[PDB]
Amino acid sequence: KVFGRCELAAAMKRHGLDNYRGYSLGNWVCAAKFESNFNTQATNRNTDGSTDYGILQINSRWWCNDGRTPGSRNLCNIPCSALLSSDITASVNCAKKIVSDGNGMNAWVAWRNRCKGTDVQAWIRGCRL
Ligand SMILES: [Cl-]
Ligand SMILES: [Cl-]
Ligand SMILES: [Cs+]
Ligand SMILES: [Cs+]
Ligand SMILES: [Cs+]
Ligand SMILES: [Cs+]
Ligand SMILES: [Cs+]
Ligand SMILES: [Cs+]
Ligand SMILES: [Cs+]
Repeated sequence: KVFGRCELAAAMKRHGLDNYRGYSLGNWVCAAKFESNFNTQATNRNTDGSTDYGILQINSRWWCNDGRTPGSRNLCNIPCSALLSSDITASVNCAKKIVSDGNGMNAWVAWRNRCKGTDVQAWIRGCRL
């Protein structure tokens, strides 16, 4: 599924991400924009053999099982395919664990490089939420 911006903002809010760990909704929407372009089906191979999955590009070394990532811990206890679903619940539940891992949203390099410090409220501007 390719979400619209406000549609994804609403779905994220519906799943408890607004201000989760202190990160406002616009931070999450911004991260999803630059990780996946709002496409739940996005997958991208990393240099190290792991793969990133879904709206928030969650990896298979630490967080989900894809069966092909040596050393996989599967800390979200889910198949990586579950992170490609139209229903963002699994991606949200796992993201909540990731952002609680110690470094906040810096876990997403694209958030650090493209969202952090910016006017992230712009991502929710105009949205009926
Ligand atoms: Cl915001
Ligand atoms: Cl933090
Ligand atoms: Cs909070
Ligand atoms: Cs990647
Ligand atoms: Cs990525
Ligand atoms: Cs990690
Ligand atoms: Cs596990
Ligand atoms: Cs940790
Ligand atoms: Cs960490």
